[PDB]
Amino acid sequence: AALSEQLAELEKRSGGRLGVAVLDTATGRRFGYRGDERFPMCSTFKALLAAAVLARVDQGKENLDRRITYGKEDLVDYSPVTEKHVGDGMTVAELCEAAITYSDNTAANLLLEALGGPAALTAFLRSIGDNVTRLDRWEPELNTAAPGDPRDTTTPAAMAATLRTLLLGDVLSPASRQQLVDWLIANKTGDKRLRAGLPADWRVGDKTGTGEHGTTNDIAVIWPPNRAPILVAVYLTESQVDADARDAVIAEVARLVVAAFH
Repeated sequence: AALSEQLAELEKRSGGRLGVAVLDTATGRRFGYRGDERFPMCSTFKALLAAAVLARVDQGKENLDRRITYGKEDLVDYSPVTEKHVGDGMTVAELCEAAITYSDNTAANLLLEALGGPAALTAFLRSIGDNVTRLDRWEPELNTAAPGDPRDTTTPAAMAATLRTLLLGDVLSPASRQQLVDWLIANKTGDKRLRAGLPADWRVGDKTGTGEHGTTNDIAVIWPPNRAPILVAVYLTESQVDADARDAVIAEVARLVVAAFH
C-alpha cells in the first residue's frame, strides 16, 4: 500500500505521532496507520458521550427536552454556547448539539453528570464491545495529552469501530441514530481539518479534538455520493508545527485517503 508510505512522509513533517484508521462499511475492511496505538481523545469523546445520552433516551431513563439549569460556577473554559444560557438553562438535546458542534466543555460536563461521570461513559463503551477507549477525567483536565498517559485515550481503530457500531449498528434506535448523525453533520469546528481535504459533494459529519502537546484530532463519518459510508479517525499528537499546520496535516490525510479510494 502506498497510502501507508504517504502517511509516514506526512508524519515525519508534522514532527509528531500520527494515527489513522479507515473503516469502509461497503466492504467491511479497515486500514490502519498506528491504528492500535493509544492517542489522547480530547474532545472527540463528546461524540461517544452524546451516543450514551441517546441510549438512555432510548431506554426511557432520560428525555431530549429535559431542561438543565446551571450557574456561572459550572462554566469552564471554551463554553461558547452554555455561557449564553445560564439564565434560561438548556435542554439535554441543546447540550448535545453544543457539545458536538462547538466542543462546548460545560455542555460535556453537564452531560457527563447526567450520565454518571467518566466511569459511566467508559462502562457504556465496554457494553457495546469497545474494550480500549477510556474516559477518566472531566473538562478541561482530560486534555493534558501527556505522551505516556493512558487516561482519556482511544485508538484510531477502536474509535472507528465504535463509530461504526454507534452510527449504523443496532445499539441506538434508528431515531437516535439519525439524531447523532445530524449533530455531527452540523459540526462547526472542523472546517480546516478532514472537511478541507474532502471532495465537496461528499456529505460529512465529524467531531474534532484539540489538546496540549500539539494535539489535533478529527473523527468522521463520510458518505461518498451513492455509496455506503466510511469511518475515519485521525489523531495527531506530540506535533511540533503550529495550529494551522496541524490542521493541514489532518486535511491532507483526508486527501490521501480519498485518493487511495480512487
